[PDB]
Amino acid sequence: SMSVKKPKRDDSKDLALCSMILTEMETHEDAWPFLLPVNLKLVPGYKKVIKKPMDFSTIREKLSSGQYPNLETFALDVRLVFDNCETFNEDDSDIGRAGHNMRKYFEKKWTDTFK
Ligand SMILES: CC(=O)Nc1ccc(C(=O)O)cc1
Repeated sequence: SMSVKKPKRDDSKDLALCSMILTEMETHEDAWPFLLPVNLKLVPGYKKVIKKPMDFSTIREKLSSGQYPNLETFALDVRLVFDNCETFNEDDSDIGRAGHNMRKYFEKKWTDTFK
């Protein structure tokens, strides 16, 4: 409260660390469904069903241009990618499997880097 501060995280390295994590996701061999935005013109149903599309290149642009206020808003966008993937794809599809794999991969990096 007013004039009563908790000790808080050293967050000075967060930008560099999120960038490193994003690089590792960009270079994962199962990253191919998530590298670019889904083509809303050519993929039936996607525009109407998926209210907030998100992909790695869009996250990269936002990270490079100061559009994440903190590391949690960054993690929300990464999770959005995989949440969207689960909404639109069968768990047994290649893309569905890719999504589950990448989520697991991300969350371990996240825990190991910040928790
Ligand atoms: C990220 C993502 O789900 N993208 C896509 C793209 C295209 C298809 C399809 O054509 O079936 C399915 C899923």
